[PDB]
Amino acid sequence: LIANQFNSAIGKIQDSLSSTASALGKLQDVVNQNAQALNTLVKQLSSNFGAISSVLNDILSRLDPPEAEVQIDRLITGRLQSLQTYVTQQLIRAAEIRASANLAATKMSECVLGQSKRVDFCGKGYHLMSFPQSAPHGVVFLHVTYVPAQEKNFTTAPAICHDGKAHFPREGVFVSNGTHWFVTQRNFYEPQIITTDNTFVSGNCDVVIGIVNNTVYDPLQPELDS
Amino acid sequence: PVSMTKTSVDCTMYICGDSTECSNLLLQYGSFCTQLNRALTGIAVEQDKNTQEVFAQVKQIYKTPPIKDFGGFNFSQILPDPSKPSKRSFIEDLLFNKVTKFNGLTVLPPLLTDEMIAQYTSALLAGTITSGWTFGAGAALQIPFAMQMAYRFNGIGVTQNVLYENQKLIANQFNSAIGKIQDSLSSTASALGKLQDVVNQNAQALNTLVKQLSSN
Amino acid sequence: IRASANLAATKMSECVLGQSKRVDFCGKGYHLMSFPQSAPHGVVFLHVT
Amino acid sequence: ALDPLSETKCTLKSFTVEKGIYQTSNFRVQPTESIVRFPNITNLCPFG
Amino acid sequence: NVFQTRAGCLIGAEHVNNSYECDIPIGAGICASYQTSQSIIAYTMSLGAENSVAYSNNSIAIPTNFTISVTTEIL
Ligand SMILES: *[C@@H]1O[C@H](CO)[C@@H](O)[C@H](O)[C@H]1NC(C)=O
Ligand SMILES: *[C@@H]1O[C@H](CO)[C@@H](O)[C@H](O)[C@H]1NC(C)=O
Ligand SMILES: *[C@@H]1O[C@H](CO)[C@@H](O)[C@H](O)[C@H]1NC(C)=O
Ligand SMILES: *[C@@H]1O[C@H](CO)[C@@H](O)[C@H](O)[C@H]1NC(C)=O
Repeated sequence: LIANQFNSAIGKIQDSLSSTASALGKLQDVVNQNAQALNTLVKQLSSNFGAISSVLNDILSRLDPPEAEVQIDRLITGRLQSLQTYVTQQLIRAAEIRASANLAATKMSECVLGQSKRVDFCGKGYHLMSFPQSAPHGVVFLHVTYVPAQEKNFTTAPAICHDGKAHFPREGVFVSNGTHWFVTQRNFYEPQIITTDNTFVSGNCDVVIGIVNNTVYDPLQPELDS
Repeated sequence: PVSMTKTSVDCTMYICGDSTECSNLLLQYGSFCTQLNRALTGIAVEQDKNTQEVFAQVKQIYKTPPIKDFGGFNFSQILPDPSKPSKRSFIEDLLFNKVTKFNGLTVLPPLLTDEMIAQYTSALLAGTITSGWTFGAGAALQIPFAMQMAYRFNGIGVTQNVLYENQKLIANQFNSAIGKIQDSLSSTASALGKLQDVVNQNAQALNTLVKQLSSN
Repeated sequence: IRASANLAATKMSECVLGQSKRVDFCGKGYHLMSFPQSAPHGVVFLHVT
Repeated sequence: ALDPLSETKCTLKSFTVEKGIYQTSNFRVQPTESIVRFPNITNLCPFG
Repeated sequence: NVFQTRAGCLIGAEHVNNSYECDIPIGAGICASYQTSQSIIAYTMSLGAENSVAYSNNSIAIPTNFTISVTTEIL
């Protein structure tokens, strides 16, 4: 069942990535931004900044050096200011890219090469594993997680009274289907008989608030009686 | 701190407000002011995005049941106050009460208002108190609060019986600690200073901006 | 502010929606739980340890 | 300058506008008349 | 067809009292969408589905079945 569900989910992921283009937007926009920035820089070559012409070949072929130098001074002030704004934007974008790359590297380290106990760090649900995939200027992590699907409501109790002592579950939780009391792991319904290897003794029934009176089976009794 | 003031400065009005000749002279610069407008819009949408990523992390709206039996743990100080017009908690009300133009600069309102953020916080609180961590990894599965505390204790290596033997004492200590948190947050406002200065900085920035309108 | 918001989001995701095992990540002591609270332009985390 | 759609089109310099919100211009109420107020000066000055 | 909100003046979108998930964010909790005959509607964005829990001191909801899910994270 787990294999079939995993294969079907991988197929669904394939269908989604092959049918949804916007699922790549968070990457594409970045490139666009850079391109946009570049375009703006190119467009800043069309500005006069007060000069009589934007192309320098026209200015040098029309003005004597004493005034061509003034026009070129205006042009270089404008162009250097625009280039400085451009490189500042590029540095800030590169700092953002470095932060995102550090985050992705930490994710690859703690999620693919091992197992992450951080909730919602490797996707929604109880993280099981993850698989990396390359991308143009990007990384795609396929996070495999465990999610509860169907649930049932049972009656519980913080402890069980057997012989006057308070018995607590070593692993899991005590539940009741209405007629019988069992112990089962917290992450999956699997009712098991309340025994001495499933519970432990500590104190008495006079300390725990809400303790129910039941029986605890001892596997040593039938072995010693015979 | 999570977000800043979504300020938006009109380039053309700031530099050449109500002047055609100044705008014609500014047109000789190309797309500088348009690109700074794009930058400020990007800042605003980034603020909205970080707000959404911080607060909109749950798929459902959770609420506490009409029963308030939490094993002696008093949560009315962080649960919503149904008597207030803004469905926020008492401590949140104290926090909000303890925290302190026409030249083309405007302030856009946030996409997520205070009431919706308070409802988000109440849903998350109800989820974490009544379902542990199951509402984040999946559906909200009801668990008695004493058993949730026993699970939290098992998570750090102390047996649940240690919690049960001192359950009333643990609840009393928790209530006293919540009261102490209330007293500390109501007494001094410096604890939230890491936020206020931020606003001040932004305000100061704006101030400097308008002050640069007086320079020659 | 974006960096601080990312830190706050990670802290809310791992300390409120779960039980973080990092010391001093959810306040001094052994982390037990956390409660988020709204605030003007910010979040206040009550870390119970 | 025909309609808000065309305004968005030339602000985005594209014939295709994606789904979303886009700031296109800035509205400003224009004055309808001029109001000049000066002191009721009663004496022409002997510049001659 | 004029709506005054804390974000400003909206002309062309019909105000709907019913709340839906935010499609095109306008601000101050107001979002726009294109729905039914079709037209632009404005609405207070929903915060999610209302779901109360059946909390008590002697009841546990335990999963009897599970699923293995795969999510895609692009960075
Ligand atoms: C068994 O548990 C119940 C639960 O309160 C208690 O009243 C009773 O005294 C216990 N002992 C018995 C029935 O022998
Ligand atoms: C919690 O404390 C408030 C006052 O601080 C009190 O009115 C209330 O009864 C207490 N118990 C609850 C809310 O269960
Ligand atoms: C909780 O335990 C008390 C103590 O017996 C009981 O009276 C009550 O019915 C239980 N359930 C609720 C919701 O308080
Ligand atoms: C669990 O749910 C899946 C859903 O596809 C189903 O195939 C499977 O048979 C179910 N198993 C049990 C034990 O209910």
